[PDB]
Amino acid sequence: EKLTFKTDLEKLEREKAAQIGVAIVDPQGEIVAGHRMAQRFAMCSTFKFPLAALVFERIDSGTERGDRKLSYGPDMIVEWSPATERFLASGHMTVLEAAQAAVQLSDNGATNLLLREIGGPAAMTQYFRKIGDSVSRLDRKEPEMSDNTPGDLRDTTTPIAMARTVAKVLYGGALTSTSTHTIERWLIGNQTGDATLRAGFPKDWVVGEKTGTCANGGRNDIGFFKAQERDYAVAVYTTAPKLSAVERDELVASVGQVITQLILS
Amino acid sequence: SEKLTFKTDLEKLEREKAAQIGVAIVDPQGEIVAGHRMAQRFAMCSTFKFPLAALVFERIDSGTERGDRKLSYGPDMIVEWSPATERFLASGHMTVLEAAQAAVQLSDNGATNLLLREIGGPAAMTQYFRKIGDSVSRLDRKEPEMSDNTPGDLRDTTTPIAMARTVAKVLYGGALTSTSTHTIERWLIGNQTGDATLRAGFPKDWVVGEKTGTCANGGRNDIGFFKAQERDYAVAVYTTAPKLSAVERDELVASVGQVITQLILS
Ligand SMILES: *C(=O)[C@@H]([C@@H]1NC(C(=O)O)=C(S[C@@H]2CN[C@H](C(=O)N(C)C)C2)[C@@H]1C)[C@@H](C)O
Ligand SMILES: *C(=O)[C@@H]([C@@H]1NC(C(=O)O)=C(S[C@@H]2CN[C@H](C(=O)N(C)C)C2)[C@@H]1C)[C@@H](C)O
Ligand SMILES: [Mg+2]
Repeated sequence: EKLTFKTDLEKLEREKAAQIGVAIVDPQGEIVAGHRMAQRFAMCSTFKFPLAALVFERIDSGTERGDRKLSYGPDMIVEWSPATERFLASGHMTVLEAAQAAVQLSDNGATNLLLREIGGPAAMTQYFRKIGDSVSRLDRKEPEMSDNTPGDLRDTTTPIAMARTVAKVLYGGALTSTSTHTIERWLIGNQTGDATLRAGFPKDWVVGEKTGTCANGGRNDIGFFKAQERDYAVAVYTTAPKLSAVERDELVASVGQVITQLILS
Repeated sequence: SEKLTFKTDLEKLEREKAAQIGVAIVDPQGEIVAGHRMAQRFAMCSTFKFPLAALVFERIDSGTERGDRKLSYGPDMIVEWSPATERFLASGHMTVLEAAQAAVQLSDNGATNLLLREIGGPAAMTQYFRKIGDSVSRLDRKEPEMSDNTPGDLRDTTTPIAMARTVAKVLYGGALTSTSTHTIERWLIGNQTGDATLRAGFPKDWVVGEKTGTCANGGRNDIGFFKAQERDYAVAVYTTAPKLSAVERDELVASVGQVITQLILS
């Protein structure tokens, strides 16, 4: 089963001129399958899911309040900030409004609003370290963190590190029961992932995920799925500079089909 | 004076676009600021989803509903334009508040019908209108058939003045607790479907929240509130333009927005 998994991903890489990093882990973080699993890839927008977990932890701890109003001006509008732009005239979004927009719309301004509050990228890297992730690192805010310069180690993760971080957040007790359920529902309700991994999964699986798109052909999808009453965490990072945007979508869906084959056998 | 210019500019749009435009603007107490065809019936289409959310919030306020209660459903609840309902289908449910937020901010029809199932159907919606002093608005059918917009059909209709006063009652007239009122205000501001309609016609510094509608035979609607020059208003706009394109109808409602702007600013 694992040789077919590797061969099928290698075929996608060959024919699409792509690199595909995949890690699937069980709720304990034990490896189910993987490909280029410790190669570094740009996180791009996928880090917004750990960012929301950070926020949830501070609310859990009484260090933050979900309804606290975060004021801003037009300087905070950057490319792809649809909710931030809608709330601009009102003058604020709450911590939780901003987090939900970052997870479910990949709103960049809302992400940066939260980054300003925690003291910037170093604090997000600090959260990765707190939950046992020594690999993932945030260095810059949006959108420049998505620059994806070849060989740059800034703003990177590995498939296995991020998959284990997903498992830690959802299954390993990083959040309260209530906060864990909330972030799970946010991932299921994500509005940006209809054409990526969940398009390649069976329609009865419960799936939630966070997408990413970066320069130089990056297209990513991380999250969880429940298949045959068993829970998994998954991270998929791909680089395909020669494909169109729609073809990169199709590539991640095709990776979803390869994962399905492995799981169902 | 400025009301006459307001009437004159809207009739200009009506002639040029082969359209009929219903507008009512009221202050927080429901007193008329200005209007056009205010007592004419129009199909509500998706604009009723804002009053539906108010209905749900009132049940939460009164302790007869819980916002986190899970509403289970299967594939037969997915209808045309049910994006959130489709995403949550495998999980098996959508909570009361999840469905209400999808109905308001995405105009999700499946989520709307899920809430209608829980409250008793269209009769319960109409009962809520009557409870808050709206003797005009009526819901008769679920989505999407309630948006048929057959000419002269009285089902699933409101008037601009009736629904502007319903908006003001919900936002300013004490229909909801302070907490629920602020929440529903934020949901309207954060609506994802209105970027090209009324909001596109108001100044960038106005605080605006609204709920759109699109129906058959050329209906395009937008209801909500705006805050301008340190003053609060409720507004309902209903239009019928069967010969316009879909994008042209967005522009029609945005033009109504700047006619409203010209009125308010003098
Ligand atoms: C994050 O990776 C970047 C933003 N995140 C995503 C994404 O998650 O896919 C996008 S693309 C965004 C989502 N769907 C929208 C769309 O295609 N249309 C509405 C037309 C746009 C952003 C690039 C972040 C680094 O900018
Ligand atoms: C209600 O009037 C109908 C639905 N409500 C709306 C609306 O609010 O205008 C639509 S249109 C739907 C929402 N935005 C989508 C879109 O245009 N893009 C994805 C760009 C389409 C529905 C028709 C209800 C009666 O069906
Ligand atoms: Mg500024």
